[PDB]
Amino acid sequence: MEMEKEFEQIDKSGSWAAIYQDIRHEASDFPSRVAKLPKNKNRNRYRDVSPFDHSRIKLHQEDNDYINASLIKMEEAQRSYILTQGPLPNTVGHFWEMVWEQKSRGVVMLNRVMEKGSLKCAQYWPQKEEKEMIFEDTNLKLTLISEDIKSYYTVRQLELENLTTQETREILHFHYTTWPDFGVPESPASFLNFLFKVRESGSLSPEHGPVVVHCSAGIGRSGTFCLADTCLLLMDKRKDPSSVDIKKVLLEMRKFRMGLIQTADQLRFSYLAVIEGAKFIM
Ligand SMILES: N#Cc1ccccc1O
Repeated sequence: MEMEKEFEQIDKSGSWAAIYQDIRHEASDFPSRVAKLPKNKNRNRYRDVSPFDHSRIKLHQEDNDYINASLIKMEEAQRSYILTQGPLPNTVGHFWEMVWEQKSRGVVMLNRVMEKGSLKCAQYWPQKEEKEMIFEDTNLKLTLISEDIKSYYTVRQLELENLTTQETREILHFHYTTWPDFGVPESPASFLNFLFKVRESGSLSPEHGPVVVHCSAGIGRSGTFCLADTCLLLMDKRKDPSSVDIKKVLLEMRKFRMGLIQTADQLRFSYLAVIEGAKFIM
């Protein structure tokens, strides 16, 4: 079925919490023993969101190598993502240790710091060129280089060094800042437009490590961007274009990290995105 015609029967037919619920239950439920250790209890932002043991990104340190993050491998498409939670006041050093270690080129941030009146993460990047940040624990220095503020998003170029060692990698931060507090945007053109910006950066490509992607829990909004991204990929590459099924793809991503796409408002939005992006894919 050509998604567009089933977007119709579904929206015509009044049923998303219908299909959302069908996705939920059929999803995978793996083990996450590392994340519940007592010793790791402050490192988690939420009680119900943790990384599965099998797909977790492991920090290369003698002490504690736990971070609440997960590696998402989409095989056919040939894309891997690092999904995660918004860093916490105390896990900011671990956040940047894992960008260093996995060799990523990009962080894609889909929320703001204070959303709905609360803090959804620590402000983990420098606000000024002149006042750099040092993560004494992980022995890393971070410095803002340049910074472009647009209407719908903000782009930043930063430098990550190993204090301990003298290596410098440049990092690009794509920040989505105009996602309303409640729901999902009324059009997907802005979202598609930011995605593409990220695709142009080198930030999602094979000669690099996987991009780190995050919101406040790392599941809802992050699941959306990724899902759109992987799907456009597949239509792009197949001999067979409406032979791309969002749901089966979503369920595959879901093999790696729990609860991606938190609401039915966001599934549906997912489908729009995708369809609208599949007119360029010309
Ligand atoms: N890409 C991709 C993908 C989606 C669903 C099932 C298997 C795959 O390799």
